Amino acid sequence: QVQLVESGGGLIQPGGSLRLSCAASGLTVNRNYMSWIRQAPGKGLEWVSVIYSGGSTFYADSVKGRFTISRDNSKNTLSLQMNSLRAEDTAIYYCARDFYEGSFDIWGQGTMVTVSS
Amino acid sequence: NLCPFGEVFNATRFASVYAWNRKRISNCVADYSVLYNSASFSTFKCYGVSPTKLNDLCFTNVYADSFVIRGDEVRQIAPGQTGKIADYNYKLPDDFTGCVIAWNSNNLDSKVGGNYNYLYRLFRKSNLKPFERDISTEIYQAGSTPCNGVEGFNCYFPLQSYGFQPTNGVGYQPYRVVVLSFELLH
Amino acid sequence: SAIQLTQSPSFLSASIGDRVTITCRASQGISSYLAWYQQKPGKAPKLLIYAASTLQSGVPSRFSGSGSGTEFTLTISSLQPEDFASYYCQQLNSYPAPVFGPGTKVDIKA
Ligand SMILES: *[C@@H]1O[C@H](CO[C@@H]2O[C@@H](C)[C@@H](O)[C@@H](O)[C@@H]2O)[C@@H](O[C@@H]2O[C@H](CO)[C@@H](O)[C@H](O)[C@H]2NC(C)=O)[C@H](O)[C@H]1NC(C)=O
Ligand code: PRO
Ligand code: PRO
Ligand code: PRO
Ligand code: PRO
Ligand SMILES: [Cl-]
Ligand SMILES: [Cl-]
Repeated sequence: QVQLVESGGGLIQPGGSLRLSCAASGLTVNRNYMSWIRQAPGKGLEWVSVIYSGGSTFYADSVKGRFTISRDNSKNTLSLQMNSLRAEDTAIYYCARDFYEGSFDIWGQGTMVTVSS
Repeated sequence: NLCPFGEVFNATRFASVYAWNRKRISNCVADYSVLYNSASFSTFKCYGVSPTKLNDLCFTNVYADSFVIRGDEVRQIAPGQTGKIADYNYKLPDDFTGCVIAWNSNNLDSKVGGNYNYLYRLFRKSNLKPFERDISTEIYQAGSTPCNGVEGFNCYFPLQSYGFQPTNGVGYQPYRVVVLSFELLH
Repeated sequence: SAIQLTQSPSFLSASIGDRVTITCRASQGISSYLAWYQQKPGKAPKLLIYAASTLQSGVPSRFSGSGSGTEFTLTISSLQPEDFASYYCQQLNSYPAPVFGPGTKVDIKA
């Protein structure tokens, strides 16, 4: 019943932009801590951004000023606008719901972002 | 007569940040220079006023708000800040005029097996207006299905405890905060 | 002056039925603010433990967590074939941003 479904990944040149979408069901986006978490191929987990239910947003330093998180209350969706992309931004991007101080109990299958040389 | 600042700072126990305590102060001569010169304050930041040039200033009402938060959360007790505390527990207006005072209280507000006395609000649908105060305990509904008072999946109790253990890092240690909002005039 | 997580060992290979313990260390006391995740390759992480020792629903009982302060352990009492994966700890209620452990990969040999 409950699931998150990422979409929008692809292959992009450096300095190009990309926009990701996370369709929720069984869970209301604007009522939750919704974060984006990425994982570079072969490396560890790196939190990217979060948006509070109240609307506050926060970002990792490595994406500050280049990434923008948003939500669509109408379509129960979470979005990540990724601008000025760099090679170190190549990763699988996951949206997840925080239910306790960072505990991500629900994840999506991810979407693959690749920044060509 | 003197203002009851001893009752504010030297109080035996402070309130939880979600139920922050407010005490009005009026009809009393107040000594402020002693407060600023006191080295017992980790944080003493004033907004809209010089801290030294304070004894020579008259204001109608002076409200003193006190509570307890983490060390790392003290930076949220400031004008135009966002975060768990500023959004859902205690909000200061952009045009705030006053001072924020904080000091480490690990020796008082931390117990060996953790101190679960001090709470904070983790879930709230929308932000607090400046100086708003929410003390409701209704199950936060995170999904479409209503909770009907039964906690569970998508059905979260809104308040969480700090659990102050004396071995926590300073950023996770309890600090006591006092916020002095002034009512300035001409 | 931020808090950092270390995870040991980095890599370990064991056999079916083995009792496996993984350590996560915080650079400063963080009480019980921790979560453990399992990530099989090409799949999204799965929450195993949160608040240092609370087992997530649906997670098999052989997984368990413990520790408080700076030392945290994840324990698989009896390794199963499907248990091969990387394992991440995570600093909960962390400021300014959530911190993840570097991960512990677990392989399975004879
Ligand atoms: C908050 O209290 C301190 C200390 O209070 C002292 O110890 C208490 C147990 C009680 O016995 C009080 O009556 C004591 O004064 C105050 O700092 C003291 O200030 C007085 C003069 O005002 C001085 O003689 C003491 O030496 C000081 N004590 C210390 C330890 O420095 C402080 O003024 C109080 N703050 C407010 C706002 O009232
Ligand atoms: O619907 C639920 O409650 C469970 C929780 C994990 C995924 N599905
Ligand atoms: O305002 C309050 O609730 C604080 C708590 C201890 C006594 N006074
Ligand atoms: O930020 C301000 O306006 C001053 C400087 C630090 C304390 N108050
Ligand atoms: O940030 C901290 O940990 C404390 C409180 C403010 C100044 N030092
Ligand atoms: Cl940004
Ligand atoms: Cl200061």
